Amino acid sequence: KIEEGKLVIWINGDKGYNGLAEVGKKFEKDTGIKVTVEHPDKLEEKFPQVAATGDGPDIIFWAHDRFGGYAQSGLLAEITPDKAFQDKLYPFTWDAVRYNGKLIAYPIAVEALSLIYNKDLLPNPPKTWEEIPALDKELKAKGKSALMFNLQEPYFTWPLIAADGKYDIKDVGVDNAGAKAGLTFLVDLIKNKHMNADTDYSIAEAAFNKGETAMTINGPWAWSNIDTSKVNYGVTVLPTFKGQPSKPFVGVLSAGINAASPNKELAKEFLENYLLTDEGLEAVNKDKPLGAVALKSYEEELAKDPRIAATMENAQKGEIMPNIPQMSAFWYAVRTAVINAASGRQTVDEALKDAQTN
Amino acid sequence: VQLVESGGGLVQPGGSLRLSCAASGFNFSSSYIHWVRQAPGKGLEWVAYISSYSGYTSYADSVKGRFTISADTSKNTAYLQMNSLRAEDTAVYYCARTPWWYWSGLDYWGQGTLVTVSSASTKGPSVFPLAPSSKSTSGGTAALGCLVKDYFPEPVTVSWNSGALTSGVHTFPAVLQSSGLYSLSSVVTVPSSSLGTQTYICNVNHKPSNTKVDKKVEPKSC
Amino acid sequence: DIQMTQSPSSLSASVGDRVTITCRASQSVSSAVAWYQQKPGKAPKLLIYSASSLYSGVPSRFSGSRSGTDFTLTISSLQPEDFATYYCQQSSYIPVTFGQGTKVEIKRTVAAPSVFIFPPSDSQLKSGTASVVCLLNNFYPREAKVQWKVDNALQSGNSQESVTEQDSKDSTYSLSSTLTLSKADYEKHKVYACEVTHQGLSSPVTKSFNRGEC
Ligand SMILES: OC[C@H]1O[C@H](O[C@H]2[C@H](O)[C@@H](O)[C@@H](O)O[C@@H]2CO)[C@H](O)[C@@H](O)[C@@H]1O
Repeated sequence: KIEEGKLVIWINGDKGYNGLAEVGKKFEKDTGIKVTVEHPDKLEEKFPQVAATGDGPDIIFWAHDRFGGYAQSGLLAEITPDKAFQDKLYPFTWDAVRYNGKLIAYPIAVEALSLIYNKDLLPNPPKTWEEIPALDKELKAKGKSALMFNLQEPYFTWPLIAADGKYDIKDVGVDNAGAKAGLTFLVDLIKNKHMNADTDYSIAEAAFNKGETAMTINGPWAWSNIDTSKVNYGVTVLPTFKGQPSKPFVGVLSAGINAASPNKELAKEFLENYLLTDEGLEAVNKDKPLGAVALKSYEEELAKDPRIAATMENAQKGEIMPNIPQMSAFWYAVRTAVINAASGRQTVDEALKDAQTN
Repeated sequence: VQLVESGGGLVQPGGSLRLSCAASGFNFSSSYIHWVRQAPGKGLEWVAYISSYSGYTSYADSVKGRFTISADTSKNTAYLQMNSLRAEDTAVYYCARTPWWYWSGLDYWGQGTLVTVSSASTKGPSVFPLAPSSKSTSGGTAALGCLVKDYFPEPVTVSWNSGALTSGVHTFPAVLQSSGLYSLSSVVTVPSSSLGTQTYICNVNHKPSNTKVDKKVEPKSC
Repeated sequence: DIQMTQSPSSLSASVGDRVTITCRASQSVSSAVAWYQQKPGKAPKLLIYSASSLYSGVPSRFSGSRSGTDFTLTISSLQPEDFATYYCQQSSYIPVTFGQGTKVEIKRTVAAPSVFIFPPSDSQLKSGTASVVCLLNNFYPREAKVQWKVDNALQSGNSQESVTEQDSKDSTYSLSSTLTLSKADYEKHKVYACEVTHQGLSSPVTKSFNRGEC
């Protein structure tokens, strides 16, 4: 069961959980109410498991795409911000957190992937995906590689897969010919030894932050570990594919309140009056950047950072994630397809056909 | 890329109209459809929008309770159902879109459709020649035209020689007569020495009454 | 509801001039302000979004800037084709609101009108009315004054006029005036005249006909 008279918060391990804890400390220093921030592994799969029987945190943070499935299973409290609180955020951000016409979470920030590059190895980053093989050959001759990014999570490969362009994957529309073209290009990068099928988030981060690879693909949360690393880096528009922009699926980091929480009023106070303020968001943001924040007063400041202008540019070229209850199934089918194609276990056509079936 | 409005036209006051906006060439399911209207000689007035993503809708105070905005993602079409229509709602109505991201502008706009709210009946124009003066200057320039008189509602289009003569053409804004009917003129200047030798025909279309008239304009005989 | 106030509401500037239109938001909107150009007869076209982002394809003479709650649209070098109404728009709050518009015309050297009078056609009289039409072609500035005289009597209340939009190449206006009478009243009089007064004319110009003469 959930303890009454305290707050338990789950947020992903890549996000600013220490900064959020500091917002917990301000909460407690002035209400007496203790806030515990946790970042469990696979939190987005645990939450629906534990919440279904009335367990779990009082507040969960994730991109909005999983929140629909949670709202459909009755796991999220309808939130009750008054009309004046709602006017503190950009009006469109509320749509990412509406499900069946009801508000089921607070939007925090728009996150989009960008190309991040080492300006000392690569003063002029490539404009196209297609030219990456030739660039990699050049850099390999000096003991470096062109590009490493997480190939294990389909979020990172989607921008390429989605770039070009019944064939739905779990009720998400996909351009069949375009997804084949993107994913074949990615399989060919691997066959030709420009990337490794086993690269994951840590490997790609350590290679970039150690100056071993010229480029990575990541979100705003990644920038503070690069700052620490002293790599002279830039954040820029993703490369084009077949002359078309890469199209990332864009998530809105959002905060939902557990429907089984006995602390709904406290969670609401914490969220509206401590986190969603300049001071609150600035605390989380200095730990790991949030992206383009939903709070008009604070986004107004951040938006002059060229890294954020890059984040915004890539967002304009991509597509907000659907939040249909099928999204969890959708991501798993894509993930399986990319991994099986990239390892050579299946052809592209077989992997995509399997994802499109049932 | 396009937004195509349809369904406007003359309506009785207290009456009803459904406007359609058929979309293509962008992601309709994550866009917002807005209706923005413009009354004769006035500025732009935003009236309503709908999120395709969430179905959320909202309204200007001036239309709340009479106008309903909706959208069918499966045919990429959005709608504005207008009830209890008033003289104050007479306007060209534009559909426009914004994409999902909150920092955008209204990038795509429809051509606009004119909604006229009044009890008056549709009337086709009469078309009279404005004949070139018999005193037109020798080796100089002459003017000729057509007067497109007593029609309702707007609009009327005028061409010369089926679109082949455009240079020196001016088609003036219609004026509303105290009768409640519009009148307009269209003129063109031509060389004086071509009045005996060239043909000049005005082509008038009033879509609302399905009137098309072609009128040869020539010097008057004595 | 947010009010957006543009200054000035109207301006005249020469080709090659730098033009500044400012927009002040009723309360604080955030950089969520877009500028549009609307030609008359046509849909507005987006120019600038997020206060200072140039929309794809728009000429780089257009730029947007912000200082606190004041938004500025600048045209660095005005072109004959730029005459239009420009509108700011805020999207920080729903209802979305537009500024009232700033009408930009092109300032050029004085140009005199050419004047033409047209008697009513026979086909028109055949129906009970007589419209007499006075044309003023290709002049600048817009303020021309038409005075109808019927057997030298001044006329008032029985005429209407309209003016074209500014020409995209030479920046002139044209003006049409219609004097409307009954066939019965038209037939009681002889001399129909339109007298035009304008900066480009050193004295008023009169064109006239005599009813039923040729
Ligand atoms: O890879 C599929 C995964 O993608 C997205 O998750 C992102 C998350 O949005 C970002 O905040 C950051 O954590 O990276 C995750 C990628 O590992 C979807 O939001 C998520 O539901 C989906 O499973």
